[PDB]
Amino acid sequence: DYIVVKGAREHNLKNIDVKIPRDKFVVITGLSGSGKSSLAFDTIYAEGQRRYVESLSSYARQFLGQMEKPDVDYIDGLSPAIAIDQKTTSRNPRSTVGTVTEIYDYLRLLFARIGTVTIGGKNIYEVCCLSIGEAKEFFANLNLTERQQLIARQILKEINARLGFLVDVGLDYLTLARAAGTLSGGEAQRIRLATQIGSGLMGVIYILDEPSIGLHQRDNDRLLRSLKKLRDLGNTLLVVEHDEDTMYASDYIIDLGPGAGSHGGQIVAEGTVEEIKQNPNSVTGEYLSGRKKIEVPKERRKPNGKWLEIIGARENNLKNINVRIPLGVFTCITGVSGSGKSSLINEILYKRLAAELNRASVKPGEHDLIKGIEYLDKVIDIDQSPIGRTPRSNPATYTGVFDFIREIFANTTEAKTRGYKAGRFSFNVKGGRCEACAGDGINKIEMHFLPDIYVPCEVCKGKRYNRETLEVRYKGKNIAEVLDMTVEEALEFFKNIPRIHKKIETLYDVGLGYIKLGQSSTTLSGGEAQRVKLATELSRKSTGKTMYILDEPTTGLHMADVHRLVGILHRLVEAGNSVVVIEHNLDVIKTADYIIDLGPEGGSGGGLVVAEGTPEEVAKVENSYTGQFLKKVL
Amino acid sequence: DYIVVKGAREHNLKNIDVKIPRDKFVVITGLSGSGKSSLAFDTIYAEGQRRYVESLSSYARQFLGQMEKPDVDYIDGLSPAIAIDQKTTSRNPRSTVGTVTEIYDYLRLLFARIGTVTIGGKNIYEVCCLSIGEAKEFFANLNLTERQQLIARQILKEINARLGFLVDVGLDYLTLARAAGTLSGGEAQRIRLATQIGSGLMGVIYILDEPSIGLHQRDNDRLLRSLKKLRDLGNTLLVVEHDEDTMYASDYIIDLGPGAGSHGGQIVAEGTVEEIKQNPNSVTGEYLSGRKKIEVPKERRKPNGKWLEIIGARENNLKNINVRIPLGVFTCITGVSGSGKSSLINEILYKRLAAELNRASVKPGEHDLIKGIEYLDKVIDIDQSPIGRTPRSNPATYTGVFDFIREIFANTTEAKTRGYKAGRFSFNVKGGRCEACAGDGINKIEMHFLPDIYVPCEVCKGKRYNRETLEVRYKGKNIAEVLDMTVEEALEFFKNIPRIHKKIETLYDVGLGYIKLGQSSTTLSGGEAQRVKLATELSRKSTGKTMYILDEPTTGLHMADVHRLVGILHRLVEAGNSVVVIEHNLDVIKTADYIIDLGPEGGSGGGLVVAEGTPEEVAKVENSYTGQFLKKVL
DNA sequence: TACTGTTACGGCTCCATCGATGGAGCCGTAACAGTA
DNA sequence: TACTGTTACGGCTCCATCGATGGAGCCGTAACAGTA
Ligand SMILES: Nc1ncnc2c1ncn2[C@@H]1O[C@H](COP(=O)(O)OP(=O)(O)NP(=O)(O)O)[C@@H](O)[C@H]1O
Ligand SMILES: Nc1ncnc2c1ncn2[C@@H]1O[C@H](COP(=O)(O)OP(=O)(O)NP(=O)(O)O)[C@@H](O)[C@H]1O
Ligand SMILES: Nc1ncnc2c1ncn2[C@@H]1O[C@H](COP(=O)(O)OP(=O)(O)NP(=O)(O)O)[C@@H](O)[C@H]1O
Ligand SMILES: Nc1ncnc2c1ncn2[C@@H]1O[C@H](COP(=O)(O)OP(=O)(O)NP(=O)(O)O)[C@@H](O)[C@H]1O
Ligand SMILES: [Zn+2]
Ligand SMILES: [Zn+2]
Repeated sequence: DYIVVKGAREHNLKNIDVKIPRDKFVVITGLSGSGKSSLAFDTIYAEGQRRYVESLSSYARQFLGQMEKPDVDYIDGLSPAIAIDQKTTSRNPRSTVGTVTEIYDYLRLLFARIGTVTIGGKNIYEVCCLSIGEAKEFFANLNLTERQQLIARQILKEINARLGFLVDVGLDYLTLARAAGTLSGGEAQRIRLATQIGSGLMGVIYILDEPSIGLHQRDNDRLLRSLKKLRDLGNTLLVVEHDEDTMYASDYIIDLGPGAGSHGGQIVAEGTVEEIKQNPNSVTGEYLSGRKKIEVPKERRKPNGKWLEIIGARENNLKNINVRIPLGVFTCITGVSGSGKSSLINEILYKRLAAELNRASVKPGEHDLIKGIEYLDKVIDIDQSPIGRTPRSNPATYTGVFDFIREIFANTTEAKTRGYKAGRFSFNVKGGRCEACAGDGINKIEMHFLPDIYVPCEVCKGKRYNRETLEVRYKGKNIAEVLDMTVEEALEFFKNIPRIHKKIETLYDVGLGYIKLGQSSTTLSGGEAQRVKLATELSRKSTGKTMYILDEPTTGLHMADVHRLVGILHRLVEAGNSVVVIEHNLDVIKTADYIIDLGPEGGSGGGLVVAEGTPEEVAKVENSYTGQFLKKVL
Repeated sequence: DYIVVKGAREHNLKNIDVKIPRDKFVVITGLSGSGKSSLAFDTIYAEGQRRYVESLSSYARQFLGQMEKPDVDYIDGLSPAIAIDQKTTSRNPRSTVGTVTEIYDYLRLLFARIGTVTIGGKNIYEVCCLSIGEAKEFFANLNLTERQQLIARQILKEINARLGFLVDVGLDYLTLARAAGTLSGGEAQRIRLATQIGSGLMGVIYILDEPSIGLHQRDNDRLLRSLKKLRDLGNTLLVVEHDEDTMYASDYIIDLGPGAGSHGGQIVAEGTVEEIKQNPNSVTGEYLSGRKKIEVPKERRKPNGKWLEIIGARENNLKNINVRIPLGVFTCITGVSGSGKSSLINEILYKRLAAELNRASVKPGEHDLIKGIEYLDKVIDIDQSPIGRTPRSNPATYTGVFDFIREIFANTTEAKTRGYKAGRFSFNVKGGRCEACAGDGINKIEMHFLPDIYVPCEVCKGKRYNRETLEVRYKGKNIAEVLDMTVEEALEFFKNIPRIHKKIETLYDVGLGYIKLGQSSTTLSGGEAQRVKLATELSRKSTGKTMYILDEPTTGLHMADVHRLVGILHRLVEAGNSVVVIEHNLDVIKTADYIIDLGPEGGSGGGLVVAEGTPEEVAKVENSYTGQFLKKVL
């Protein structure tokens, strides 16, 4: 009936007790860095996997891999659990849709056990090179004999369920032979969801960590309907989401908070959506109830006569459209997943602007020409791919600050007298780091089947530096203490140095005032990593006439975080710059002064400019789903 | 709280609903063939394993191996389960004790992670070639540094728990370098128990199928104390046992019945031991309450002046003892497990009697000479090893009956006119079997990861024979119907043929009147297989002066079955023969007219004749545990 | 003279046991070029 | 002349992905020898 958890202190959870109902729709909400992922995936899923693995033999444990033991005391009512990780997975080019979704293995088994080899007048190759919808239709009309049906009932059932889920989510325009490495974000997310939650089971806990990455509102609604259908089978659903639709379509909501990092990790509000709204201490309830919201501008800026014309854009699935992008205003490029907006913007506009301004060597997409490039001076872009996590990377090194800090540290009098350079003051370069731990600071000993044990180094005491490097101090603080201070302390510490102060203020402006400069990248959260990347790309100097291109910056960001980002972008636009954002979040779109809509479908059915104009104008077009969704908001 | 199971119809269960309490000691009792193993290991363990496996990936499922789906509807309250199979496992000579118990892997990990390689002034080899007790003492006195203790805490804990369990069960005389293929039955059983139930867990269901194979009463009591200690950790224990001690030391007993085979598969009585005793419908309660029991003879037969003297027996661990075996009476060779009774009897007495009577070519053990061999004519022996299970074997072929049946079938007029032989009338010989199914009758299609599906053959319709072979009938019945009749029908069908009637009556005398002549060996139960082997060895002709040697014939036999066997043996002895039985069951021992006791311990501490004489005389020796246990019974 | 032990010999079935490689991202370093 | 774009290049880290063999037992068949 319940999955009651008591005494949870993993990561930053402050010894909280949470009771999760079974066989229901439960949503974990909170700010970026609250501790939702550490609460679900790092505690409940870890405990379930460890308990199910300890009962197996040593050989099976070695061949599977046990995860770390959660720092939780009481966990009861658990069950076999299937979890989908928040982090995106990169697929090698050899992988295909059928191989990833495992439909290819079922097809091979069916053809080996039933092939006389053709099944229903079709060999393996012609059904492998087939669209999902027509493959489902062909498999639902099979007329094999009774003996074959008895032999291969389970294979047929699994294939039918998987193809039904893939059709339900809205992915019937793809082919089983399509490479997985050439798909959009939303399509790849749907494929990943279909891989695990495709063939549903009974009495199994399902854990989903933000399953709506790069999905439109229509795709999100379809996925929600599929999830409700799956839950009706008698399963438990635990979803960590920042979306309003998922919060509204749920039976129970557990809200963490009240902040992020060291200031969060507790439970603030619990109950249904209304109880969340009526609780003052809940930030999510405050945003849902409308007490705090992203302000829609009554007056929208008009273009100043300067336009960016894209003529003959036919890259990927684009059907030779002409799109005009106004300059000097905030423009949002919206559309259903797979409609062809990223393949337009990031593959033509940015790849041409960089080539013509930053002297890059990137070949753009298939297009005729772009008019109006002379009106800009530089282009700054944020890709849709996530950041790479390494233990040798921290936000200080990520946002180009470590170079300046090492330079100033090497510029001190003691460093000059000792004949040192900036290389010594880094833990990734031989000479200044503690060679016993190779600059790691902590040591991770890995066993064969038992969980790993982390033992800190005793030579450096976790400071990653030897005595010689730590003997030189700048303004009374060494480099270890410089790396150990939060972003607010660095801002208060580098006031008189504009070069470092600019980047530190950029980091602080996105809401990372609690993040230590030396916190490991692997330990960073998804939202914190996204904000770190945003600060990295937004800390660069702007000339007043520049293009800002953002590809889904809402990934892993709460309502407060996207409100902060919207304010930053609006100030940047008011400074004189022009911003183009590929967005799926309605809050960001409703504040845009111009919208370019693509559709009306995804895949081969899209690539046409359905709507173009201000949000009020777009809301009057019933053909586009974006207009239908914007009509309710306005 | 409960593991409630409803709608169970696997094998021969007749749609019964059973509620099993959690965190308790539960014993499943019943006759041989009732359905206890099919109720626990084939249903509850199968469901638990399948549910825990379905949540893993396809690769993990392929690398692990999913078992068959039980034919059960409702199962709730399950948990990760560890089960020990009833069937004994044969180990290759390369295996050792440490390798089997996995202590060798933990030792290697500890020496690789802590070795400077010597730990505590000892290398790997000197601790590998060490006794269990002294190894435990050495590991409990380790004085490694704090950092090493923090690094290797889990390895030390696991090693200490495993060695503690091995010492508790009573294996302190063994060495980690001892080959697993040269151990006794009880020692191998205890090693198998230590492999899985050694390092206990929390909240895990433990399923044990007859864990007291070849164990004395003292060893059984020690194992029971260990099991109670394990259950006190907060686990559930489900043991399928025929022992009285296990039934008495339990919290709940679920009794199946009321018979065996098609006549059983239901639930007769439930509750504690007293409630079982007070239920008339329960056979186990009737035997426990003393209403039905194995009768102890008031007068015991005395030796007739003919004795079998073994002089200088020093095989294995025997310390050069001289043992006198009376002839013409029932003799039981008893002692603690590992004391050296099998290595005496089956390695000297039988191996010399066969060589001197049946003209065998087996080299006996290390002994000086045996006097009195001229007093016997032949020797019949039953080994302690279990039978081999193959789908090409059935009880009719096992107990030498199929040869006679094929001979008489080939002797018919139609077979003579058609020019056939006895080879055609067998499903393991080309020519008479259905070549489509190769005589298997049923077809088992095996997948990669999905459970196998059994589809019967359509050419032969499961009769394993073609039309030509089935066209010839003897006494109105073909060979398929001859194989399809039970043992009672065969007894009523072969009344006028003494050769077949003798073997059929021998099969029926052990309680196998419901077993079809063509039932597969792999589908046979452990007790049914043991009784089949007993009938095979007891169906041979006796000359009136012959030696019968039995090595633990109680394996898998209920109280009623051992009562039937005791009656058979007593009638055989009264016929003029002499029977020597190596026994651990007190019911068989209390009826013996002479007992030879070995001990007083196992391994290197045993091999001495502690007691020798009638049970009343043996009960007066306090040095022997057998006497102490016999004192209470008498 | 036939029944009952042994042996060999061919064919069938069951059961125990023993992570590396390629692709991608990031950090530090160097060099080259455009612009205020 | 210094600040800010680009490129390359070496070293480090993370993540996705693709059952066979030997030993033992059993069945059918043949041959050989001892005994009632
Ligand atoms: N290399 C490629 N070759 C062929 N088709 C491709 C390729 N890359 C992407 N596509 C297809 O082009 C269509 C548009 O994808 P793309 O424009 O990259 O993403 P998008 O529409 O912005 N979706 P999303 O990022 O989720 O909002 C989809 O149907 C993709 O499957
Ligand atoms: N090893 C660690 N020790 C202490 N704090 C940590 C550690 N790893 C992560 N954190 C912090 O713990 C907080 C919660 O982490 P996590 O649970 O991953 O975030 P989250 O709330 O799910 N955010 P998001 O995924 O963006 O919605 C973040 O502020 C992390 O920086
Ligand atoms: N090949 C062998 N070499 C050395 N020791 C052996 C060998 N086989 C058995 N032993 C040991 O001899 C002792 C007696 O074993 P054995 O007499 O065969 O069994 P047992 O006493 O009848 N036990 P059980 O069958 O369980 O009642 C035990 O300590 C065995 O480990
Ligand atoms: N496939 C089958 N179909 C029908 N009956 C079967 C099948 N397999 C086994 N049986 C019979 O089902 C009965 C119960 O089997 P099983 O559960 O293995 O016995 P058990 O009661 O545990 N006996 P034992 O292990 O000796 O104590 C026996 O009479 C078997 O012969
Ligand atoms: Zn160090
Ligand atoms: Zn057939």
